Amino acid sequence: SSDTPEGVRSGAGAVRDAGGAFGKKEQADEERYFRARAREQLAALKKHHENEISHHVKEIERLQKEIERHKQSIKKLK
Amino acid sequence: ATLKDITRRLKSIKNIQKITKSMKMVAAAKYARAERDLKPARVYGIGSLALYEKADIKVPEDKKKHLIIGVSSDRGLCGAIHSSVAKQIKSEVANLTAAGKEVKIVGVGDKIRGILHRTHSDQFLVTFKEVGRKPPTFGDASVIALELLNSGYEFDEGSIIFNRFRSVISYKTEEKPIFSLDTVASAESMSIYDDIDADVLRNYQEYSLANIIYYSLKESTTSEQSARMTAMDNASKNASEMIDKLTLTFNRTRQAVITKELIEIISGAAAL
Amino acid sequence: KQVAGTMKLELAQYREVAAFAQFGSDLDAATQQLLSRGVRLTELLKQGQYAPMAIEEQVAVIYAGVRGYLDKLEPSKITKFENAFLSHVISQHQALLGKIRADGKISEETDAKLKEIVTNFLAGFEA
Amino acid sequence: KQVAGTMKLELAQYREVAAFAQFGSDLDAATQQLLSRGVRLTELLKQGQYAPMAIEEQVAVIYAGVRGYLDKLEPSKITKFENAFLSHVISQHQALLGKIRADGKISEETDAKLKEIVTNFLAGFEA
Repeated sequence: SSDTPEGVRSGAGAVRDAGGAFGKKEQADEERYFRARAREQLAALKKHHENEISHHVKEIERLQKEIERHKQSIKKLK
Repeated sequence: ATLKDITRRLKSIKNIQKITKSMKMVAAAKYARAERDLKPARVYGIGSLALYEKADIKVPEDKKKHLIIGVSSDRGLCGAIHSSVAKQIKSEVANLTAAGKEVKIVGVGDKIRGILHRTHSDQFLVTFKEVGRKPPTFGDASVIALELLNSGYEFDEGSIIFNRFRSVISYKTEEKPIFSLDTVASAESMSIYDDIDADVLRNYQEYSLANIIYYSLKESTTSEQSARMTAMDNASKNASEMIDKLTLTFNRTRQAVITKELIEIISGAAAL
Repeated sequence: KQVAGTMKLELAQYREVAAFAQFGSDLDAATQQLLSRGVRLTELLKQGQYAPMAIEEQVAVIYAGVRGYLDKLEPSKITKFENAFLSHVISQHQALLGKIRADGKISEETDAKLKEIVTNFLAGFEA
Repeated sequence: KQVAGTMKLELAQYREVAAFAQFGSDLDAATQQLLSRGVRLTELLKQGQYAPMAIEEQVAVIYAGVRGYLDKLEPSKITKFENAFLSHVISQHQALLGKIRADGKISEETDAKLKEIVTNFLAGFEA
């Protein structure tokens, strides 16, 4: 068939357009591999140091408010 | 069924057929290289083994620890290579546990660890990945053998399992022991020998651990690269046997649609 | 709308990753939380014949699995879990289902009130 | 008739020693027993408003107290244990609460089967 212009010839991207067994085995392998790359690129994206400082403080502020509460409690009791 | 369904399934087994032809010539030129590089690594592999045959050495009655070294690749598409060595490792562990020995195993491939991840996830020591892409060399036999010592696990016997091939067609999964302990290598057949102490035999018995791994790494990359040649050859015969049977059904259905829509025009004009 | 919107989005991520039938990598913590939740959500959608459930009873089945109260059970027993749990709600907790129907929406007082009964059931159902 | 003939007698022996219970620990072990068993049977007979019971269900609850399967418990845990013993035996043993409602008399083939329910529930209760 293919050894003439008349007969049917296959192009590029014909395993996914069929939608069979190999067309489903290819979609679940591009997803189960690029799911782990959304893990390693997101875990190392938390290693920004400026965010950790900001978080060094939010916590600090929270703790200082607790201290403020306690100090008021003492004031009352006294 | 329809004409649009036959054509799309027919084109998809053209691409699968053309790719397995391309992946036959690629993994056959990787086979001829691994056949030339084996013969210098054969006698160097035979000579490092050759000391133990000219001595009656055996692990006599009972020893407390063990190592199994599973040797495979990080690649698939090779038939029953990985399934055979995974079958031999389960046979030996279930037999040695009758003698009460504690066994720790180590896999130098991905697909050894991936198979045994369920039943034996707590008997692993270390696992070595990225093996089999580039050809193996002696430096990688030294990286593995160094980390087998400086781990904290002091063992006293062991064995290695790998696929020593006989020909292009037939390989064989085989078994070879590793006398790693100095005192089991201190028997009647060494008292005939010369001034070797327990420090010289300590340095020597370590070096033969790196020479059994390099022997194992060269036979197994030839056993694997020949089975990739055969298993990519039957995947192009079965995809070309399937490609003629869909060509006849495409040609019956191509004629039947020109015949069918010719009757509808004639019947539309005759009733008018 | 408050309980099925996060059920549809947990099935859509299940169909994309569960088409293999040949797994080689064990992603046990990565995707096996996602790929073994959608198995439970699918078997929650099976039904018999000539048995139309009420609308407020339907919420008490979907909410039992979308927030993750079924992730311990065996997959062969999820249909046995439901026809025992369907009896325990329709008999002893009628005024709870009278609030979900008459209001038309689930609220925060009803949300934690619905949280306890599924935990007392699961602590008593298993043998 | 079978269980209350042991019950009406033993709640009658508690009434004679009911004065000793206020300031008592230096008594005999027999008198300290009637203060024990008689206060479990009093806790069984409590009952909430507008909840009538079926007859063969009451023969389950009263069989637990008068036979000896409640002495090792705390008296505020009696009125919890009864409610948890009933909901286990309605659902998972409905075939044996119709073998008393039909036969009428507790045969020995049922007197040996309720021994394997109460003791196999008294283990997995206190949690």
